[PDB]
Amino acid sequence: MEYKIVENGLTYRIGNGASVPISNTGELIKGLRNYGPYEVPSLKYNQIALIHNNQFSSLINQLKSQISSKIDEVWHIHNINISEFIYDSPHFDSIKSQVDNAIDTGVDGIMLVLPEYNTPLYYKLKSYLINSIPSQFMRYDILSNRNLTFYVDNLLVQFVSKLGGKPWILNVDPEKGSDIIIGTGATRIDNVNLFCFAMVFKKDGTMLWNEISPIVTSSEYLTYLKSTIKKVVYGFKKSNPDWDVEKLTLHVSGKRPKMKDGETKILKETVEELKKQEMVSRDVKYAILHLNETHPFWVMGDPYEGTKVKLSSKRYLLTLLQPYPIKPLSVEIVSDNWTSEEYYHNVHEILDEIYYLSKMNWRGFRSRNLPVTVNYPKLVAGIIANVNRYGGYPINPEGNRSLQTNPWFL
RNA sequence: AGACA
RNA sequence: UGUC
Ligand SMILES: [Mg+2]
Repeated sequence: MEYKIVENGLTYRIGNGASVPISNTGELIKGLRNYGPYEVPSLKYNQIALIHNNQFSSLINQLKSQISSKIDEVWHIHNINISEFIYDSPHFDSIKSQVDNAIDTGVDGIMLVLPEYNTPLYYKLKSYLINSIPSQFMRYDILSNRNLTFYVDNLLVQFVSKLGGKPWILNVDPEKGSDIIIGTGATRIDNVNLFCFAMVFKKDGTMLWNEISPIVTSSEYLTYLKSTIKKVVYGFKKSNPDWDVEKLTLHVSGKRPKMKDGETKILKETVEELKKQEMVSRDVKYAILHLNETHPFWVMGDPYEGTKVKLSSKRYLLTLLQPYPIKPLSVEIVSDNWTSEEYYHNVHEILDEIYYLSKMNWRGFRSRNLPVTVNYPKLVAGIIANVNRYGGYPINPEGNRSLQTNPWFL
């Protein structure tokens, strides 16, 4: 066992060219207050609806005003009004109607307070909203035993993003890392049932385009996986047409058919064709990686964040979070296009990249033990699946630009 | 469904 | 079962 630590001087870029170090929520929020987030969403109506059945509850109220002052002071979204809508019974139809009222009054976003756990209701409403407008759900029974300050700080991180905002991105070296990173693969709905996903990222960690395949039979996996990728690269190029792609990386993950060696060839085929369709430089350097969780990592005898453990020249363990125990990410170099002189240098770039992408979750102020390239699609699968199992409204990427371009799944 | 181990 |  041989190991190397990721170079540990790196920063987020927020508003007005300011930088803040990572892993320090204090200086991030202070930075946001002064400089604003990297990109302030443009809202049409300057209006958010708050939809709940709580009376004149003094809780909706401290909430309301905390949302209100933070959205303005932390996020720099000005002149925002929150209108409230109240529903009789916590049943679907009753809440939906308050959704529709809100909508035809002209709202940029809906915050929806549910009373308790209730999975069929939640996924039915979320499904409706995702096709309609950016949404942030809430539970009153969680909102009651949590410190408001923590709950709102975090809640807004992802609500701002769903509104098209960009809280913060990575400060990247233009030279090092991939031009784009494609998170790809599939997750199991049922046992005969598959959906494929393909999501394109910039090395600063921002999602550019998101494509999802039809819920399809497991047999036809290798078909829609190849299909879906092409579609992401198509939709990304039409949107970024003068952007030469010389370094491509694939991040393959999710619970999918166990047909690996054949999965590999087809991703190679998918690339060669993208070359010949002049969507990617004719001499693209690329790598195809499997990222997987594994067993917790124990250093014995009496493990720093960003530690890269070489299990073999194709397999690495990468630690994403400080042990203060730790589940690392398993990263396999399944296939590549690299000369051998480069190779070692390219591996570590690609492992550094993964480590940085793990600091890029927009669900809140604490980032997941995953790179966004694996986490985001996992949250997709999350929603697509329950929308299947609970009879919600189908989610359709082709049919409008905002779903292919916004992190609706946070 | 505020999230994170 | 914990953390803010
Ligand atoms: Mg969420």
